[PDB]
Amino acid sequence: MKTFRWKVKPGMDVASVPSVRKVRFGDGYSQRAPAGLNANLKTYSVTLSVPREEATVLESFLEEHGGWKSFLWTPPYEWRQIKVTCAKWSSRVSMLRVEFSAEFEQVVN
Amino acid sequence: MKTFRWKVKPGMDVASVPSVRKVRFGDGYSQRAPAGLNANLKTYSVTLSVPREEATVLESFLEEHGGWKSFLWTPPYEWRQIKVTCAKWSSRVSMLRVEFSAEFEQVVN
Amino acid sequence: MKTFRWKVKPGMDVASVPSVRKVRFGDGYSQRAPAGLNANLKTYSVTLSVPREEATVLESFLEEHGGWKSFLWTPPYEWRQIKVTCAKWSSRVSMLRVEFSAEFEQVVN
Amino acid sequence: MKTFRWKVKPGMDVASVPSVRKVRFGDGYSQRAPAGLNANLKTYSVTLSVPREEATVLESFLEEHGGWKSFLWTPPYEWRQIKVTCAKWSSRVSMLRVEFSAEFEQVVN
Amino acid sequence: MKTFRWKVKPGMDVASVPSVRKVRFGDGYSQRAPAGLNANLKTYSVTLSVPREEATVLESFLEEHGGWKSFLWTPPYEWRQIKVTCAKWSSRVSMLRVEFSAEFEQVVN
Amino acid sequence: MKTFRWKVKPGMDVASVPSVRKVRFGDGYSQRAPAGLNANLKTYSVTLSVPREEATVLESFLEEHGGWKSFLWTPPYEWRQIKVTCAKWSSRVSMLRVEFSAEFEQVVN
Amino acid sequence: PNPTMPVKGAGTTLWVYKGSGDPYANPLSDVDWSRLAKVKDLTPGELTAESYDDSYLDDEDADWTATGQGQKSAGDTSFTLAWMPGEQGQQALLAWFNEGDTRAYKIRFPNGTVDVFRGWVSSIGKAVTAKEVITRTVKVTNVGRPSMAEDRS
Amino acid sequence: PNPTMPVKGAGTTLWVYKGSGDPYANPLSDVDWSRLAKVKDLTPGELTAESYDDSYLDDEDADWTATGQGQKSAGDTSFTLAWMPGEQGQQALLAWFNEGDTRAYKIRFPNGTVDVFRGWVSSIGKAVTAKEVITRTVKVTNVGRPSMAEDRS
Amino acid sequence: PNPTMPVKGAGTTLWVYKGSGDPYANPLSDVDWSRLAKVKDLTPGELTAESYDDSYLDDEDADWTATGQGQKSAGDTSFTLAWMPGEQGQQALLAWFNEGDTRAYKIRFPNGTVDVFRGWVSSIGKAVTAKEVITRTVKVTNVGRPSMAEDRS
Amino acid sequence: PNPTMPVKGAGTTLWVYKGSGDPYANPLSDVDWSRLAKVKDLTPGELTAESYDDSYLDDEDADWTATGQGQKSAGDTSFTLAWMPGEQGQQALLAWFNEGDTRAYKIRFPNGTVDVFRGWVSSIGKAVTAKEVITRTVKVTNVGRPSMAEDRS
Amino acid sequence: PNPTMPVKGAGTTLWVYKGSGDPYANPLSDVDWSRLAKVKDLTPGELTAESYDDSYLDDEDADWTATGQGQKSAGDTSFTLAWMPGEQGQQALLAWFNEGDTRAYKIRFPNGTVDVFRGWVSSIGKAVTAKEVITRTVKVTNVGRPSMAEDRS
Amino acid sequence: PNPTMPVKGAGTTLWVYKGSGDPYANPLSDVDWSRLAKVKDLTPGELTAESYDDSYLDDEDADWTATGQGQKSAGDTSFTLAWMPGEQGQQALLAWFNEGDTRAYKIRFPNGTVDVFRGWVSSIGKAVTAKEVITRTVKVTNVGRPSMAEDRS
Repeated sequence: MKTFRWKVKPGMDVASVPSVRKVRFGDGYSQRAPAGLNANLKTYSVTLSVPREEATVLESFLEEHGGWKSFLWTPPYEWRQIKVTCAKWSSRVSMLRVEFSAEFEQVVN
Repeated sequence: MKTFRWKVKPGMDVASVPSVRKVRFGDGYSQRAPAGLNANLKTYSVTLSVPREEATVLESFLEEHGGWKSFLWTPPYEWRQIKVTCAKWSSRVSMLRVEFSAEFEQVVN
Repeated sequence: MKTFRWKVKPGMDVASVPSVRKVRFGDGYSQRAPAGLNANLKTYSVTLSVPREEATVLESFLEEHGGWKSFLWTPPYEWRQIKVTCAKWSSRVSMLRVEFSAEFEQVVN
Repeated sequence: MKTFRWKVKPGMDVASVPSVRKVRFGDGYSQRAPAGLNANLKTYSVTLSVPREEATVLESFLEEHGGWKSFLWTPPYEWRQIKVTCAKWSSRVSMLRVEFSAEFEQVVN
Repeated sequence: MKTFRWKVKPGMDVASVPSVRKVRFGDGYSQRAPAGLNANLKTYSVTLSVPREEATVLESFLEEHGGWKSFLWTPPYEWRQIKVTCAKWSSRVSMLRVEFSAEFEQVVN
Repeated sequence: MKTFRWKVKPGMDVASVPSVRKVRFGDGYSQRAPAGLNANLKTYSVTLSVPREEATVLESFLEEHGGWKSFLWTPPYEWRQIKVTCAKWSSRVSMLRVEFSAEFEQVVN
Repeated sequence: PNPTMPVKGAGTTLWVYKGSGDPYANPLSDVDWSRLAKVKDLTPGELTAESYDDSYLDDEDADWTATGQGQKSAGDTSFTLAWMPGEQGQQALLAWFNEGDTRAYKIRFPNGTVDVFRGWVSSIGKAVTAKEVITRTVKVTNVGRPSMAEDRS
Repeated sequence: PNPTMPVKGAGTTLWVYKGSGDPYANPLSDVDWSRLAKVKDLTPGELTAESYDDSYLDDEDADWTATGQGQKSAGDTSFTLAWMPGEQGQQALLAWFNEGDTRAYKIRFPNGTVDVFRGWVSSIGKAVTAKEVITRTVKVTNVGRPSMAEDRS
Repeated sequence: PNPTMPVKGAGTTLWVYKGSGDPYANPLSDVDWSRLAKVKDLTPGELTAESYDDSYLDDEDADWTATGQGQKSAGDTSFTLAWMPGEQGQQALLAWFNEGDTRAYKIRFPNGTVDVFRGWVSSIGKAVTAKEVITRTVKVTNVGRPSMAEDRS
Repeated sequence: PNPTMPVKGAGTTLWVYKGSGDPYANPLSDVDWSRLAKVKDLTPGELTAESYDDSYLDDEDADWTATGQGQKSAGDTSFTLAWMPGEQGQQALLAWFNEGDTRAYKIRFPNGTVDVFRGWVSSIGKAVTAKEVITRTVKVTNVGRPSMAEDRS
Repeated sequence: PNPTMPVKGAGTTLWVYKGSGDPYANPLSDVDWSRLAKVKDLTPGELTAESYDDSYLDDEDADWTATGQGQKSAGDTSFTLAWMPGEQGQQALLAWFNEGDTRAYKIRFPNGTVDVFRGWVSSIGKAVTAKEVITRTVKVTNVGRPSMAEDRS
Repeated sequence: PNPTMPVKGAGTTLWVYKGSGDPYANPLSDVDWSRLAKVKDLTPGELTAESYDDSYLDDEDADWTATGQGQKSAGDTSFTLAWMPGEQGQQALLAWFNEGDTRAYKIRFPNGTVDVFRGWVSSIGKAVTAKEVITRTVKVTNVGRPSMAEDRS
């Protein structure tokens, strides 16, 4: 699989929400347990800016993968290679540079 | 097929949402695959600024096609001719200029 | 039918949305066709300010027509007389002037 | 019937939504006609500013009527006496002044 | 019953909405009547700030009553003792002072 | 059980919503009574600022517990040790610092 | 005293109304008017007015913008006078300030003309210097409609 | 009186129109024009214009910005003339201020050219000094299209 | 010592209350008042007020705006005195700043009258110059209601 | 006339293009160029550029901020010249202002170099003084790409 | 060296701590303190404090506003000194700036009193002039609580 | 040439790098460095830094605020040099401006040390005076990490 090479602007938002099974009893007592065997998966939300000439390369890269294939990428947050999929993305075309906004979800596959 | 010869203003927004089939129950094993061939069709959000006299020509061009007929247009983002349709547009008339907002959707046919 | 005489302050918003019948096939192919025989009808949104003494005349004029009778008016956007009807309106009473805000739908009747 | 003698502040908002019967399926032929005799009844959104000592009198006047009883009031908009009812009002207490906000609805009975 | 001692900062919002039984007839005629025997009850919204050391006292006082017991308090609006109950409250802890937000409903019980 | 040693920043928000049983039809006589013993459990909205290097340790501490396991923490609001659970947290990565946002919910077990 | 010829500013005096009635009628009589003495500087307020916009789409000449007069207003009046706490006038000034009220104050000119305003006191200050007289500075915010000297001519 | 040669500002006079007809047609006649007397200062308004953005994506040279002229507008005209409430001109000026109205006023130059504007009165002030003449400061906001001296040549 | 006649500023002294009781009652006695020495400058605060809008629709005269006085407030009091850390007054001043506290301070004038305020300390600064004395600049923010010189007369 | 040596500003002239063609090609010839005469002061525009941010997370040296050049732009050109309404140049200037258009204007220097810009007129003003020549002040907003003298060397 | 009497500013020195321990304890000893030499000007920071509003509804005297002292803060310290890059002190200064850290700096006065702060370096500048010494301008932002000279007396 | 003693500013020269390699390594050699000639003024950029907030609730001393150094940045470098379009240096300057690029420029001092920066050109202006030499004003915005004089000692 191909590797994501381009760099990310400051302001990355990392949102991680685990899934748990909760039962709330009468007087504040409760039961808590993890839902699944595997650990939770984060959802990195990134934004990046590239020149006009290099916008086509990145758009084609995200296009060939569709919303179903996963590519390797090393987030600056922890510096360990992971598998991410970009389901949707948008771009704002300025005069000199193009600004992309996308959400790289993490998948174990 | 008529062509769109007017010039768009900075800030054109390209939103792409690839069509994908995904099945995933809870946090379990997930499978993804594309829905079809022309999965990714982009919708371009454009803005046009034209004088008072030239507003009638643009309005007539957009009204004559309606929401059904498709015209040829070459976006400034990638410079490849595509067929688009404009289903809605709004004008904001000022003292000396008129500002147009519209959404162009790429179509295969 | 009586004619609308008062002038409109800059900032008029002309919103036009055609009606179409769309069928979306498998691989991005589709069918498009107009829904009705007649052309679409615009919805001019206007704002106008008049002195305190003249506010009563405009309010009475809009009141007598209710929301069911239509009056002639030549919008500055295209400069051709049309038939419009005002279903609802509002006003903000300052010290010296009253500012009306209303949405003139267009009807062929 | 008691009368309202206090003075309103700049920025009164008079909202008029006439009651009409319209039938229109899709984009076809449309027919409109009034619903009754007193189709148009306005609601006045007023704002009153009174000192700390005189807030009790206004509050008592609005409270004793409740939402049911109707009092006479001469709007500054058109200078014709009408019968209105105050169904809700909110007070924002300050250090030296009290600010009232209420909606008076014209009624026939 | 215990009495509320701490003072309220300017900006207190007093909202009063009466309860009425309305029926709307054909031509704008109607029937209006009060719903219940008792007069309506206001709902004061207060904001107060106290030092860090005194925050525990106020929090313990509000926690003791839960959301089911009522305490006497004399609002600055009218200066007559009433019975109020606090169903929910919040506090924002700064470096030096804690600012509370709560809504004291009025109950005749 | 593990303990939380990091220091929160100004603006921590403590929300208290006591659990109560109330019955009231319309505006009639109302009865209220507590729901249980541990009726009032607070949720603390904290914000944490840590450098780039120390973000990994805090992230690992929040992750290894998941939404189920509970740890000891001494809030700066009342200075009494309690048991909380962090169900969701979000990070905003900057050039030199990382900002954490999380909600700690008090638990009895 | 010729109103139709330029005059120097020397001789201007300040008066405060202390009676009951209409100050605007016969303001040329000093009865029921007190006086503030030893005024160093006097800056009468400037009458101003705000502007609305009067440009429409239906007009032809859209190249040049247009506007129109809105709601007028009278500015603030400021004067500096010597600090004499034992005098009646300055005690009246402080009673005016503490008891927030709108009272008429008259300005008299070397020519036979007067200017009458109405306003409350918005500021009171002091300036202490080792080699100069202690000064009391006052600013009054006018309210309503003034009575300019041009009305009675 | 040579328009094609520089002149000195001394001798400029200010006029106010008080008739019925077209102010711009034959403004070289003093009939039906009043005169304000003894002007100390005069600052005519500066014609200006706002800029609309003319940058598109389809063009080739994106390195430099582009723009274009929009709605022009005439500025504010202010002058300071001596205080003479007994004169007809200043009474007319106060009546002009009190009645919200737009009237044309002419500025005459030592060379045989005149300048005509159209505007309402936006401010009136006064200045009192111990050793100087009391002055009346007036500010006028122009409305519409002016008629400069270059039009008639 | 004539309150009814102008006086020069030389001789003004600054005092700080260090007792228990009512500062405003009999402030003409120096008992329980410390004295801050060698004050180079002194700028008393200016009493001000804010304006609420008194404009309605029901009135007839809508041409001119209306307003009225609101909450009054006392200003900031600034002085600069020579730097002497060994003196009791400046140690009391630093203790006043470090401990958030509102204390009354008296201003005495050459004529037989005093000015009394109440406020906390908002700023302390220093100025070092090669050929001039080191000075301590202090700014005090008043709180509550002042007691001017006009009250006791 | 040595371009490689410092020169004094005396002798600078201003020209306006009144022909059809490309002004940037052979701007050293005065054919089809008009002249604005008797210029008192000249302030050529300053060429500027805005900055985007070029800092990323992946880079190592995060201590110091980084940036890069963005879209360039040319500033406004202002000059003040004597008021002669009878001359052809100033009438052409007024026609330039009224008919909003972008026309090329050339600046010539004592050394054999020229500077060519393009812009519309953004301001026209006037200053009247009793003892000085009436002055016409003009400001032109440049649009597009300038042609500096360093290009042709 | 009498603390209880005014002194001139000449002789002030600046020191930087380069040891391990508590600078606030015994700051009168120069051991483990470096020195920055040839200081041209020195502007010590001004200690400030913000305000919280303390006005309530339940109180009676609502005419006059009230407030109270909030969280104190120490200002910035700036000094200009001669540029000697070969000296140890200025190299330590640049190392202080590059490695962002809070270090204690002492100020000594002609009388036997010292002033100790803690802060990081917020600015470093330079000024070059043909006929004057090249100067290095520094600004330090204090953090925490200072140790004023009045504490030890 | 004594780095440990103050020096006068006269003799400072400005250089621009026009080679391939590391500008910061051996910047004491003039090979591959062009020279800008006849600099009238020079204002080196001031190194600054931003402050993050370091205040927590768990700490004890809440009376005084705390903070700390953040991400540093180099300032803007401005100079004015005589206008000599025929010289190679100014042609290089215009090519530097038109082509968006970041290149290193060296500042040399009378003492044996240099200052090396890195930045793009942010502004270029001109000044024309009747009796003075035409000057070219340049503003350079620094990017990255500078290499001060204190590093190499």
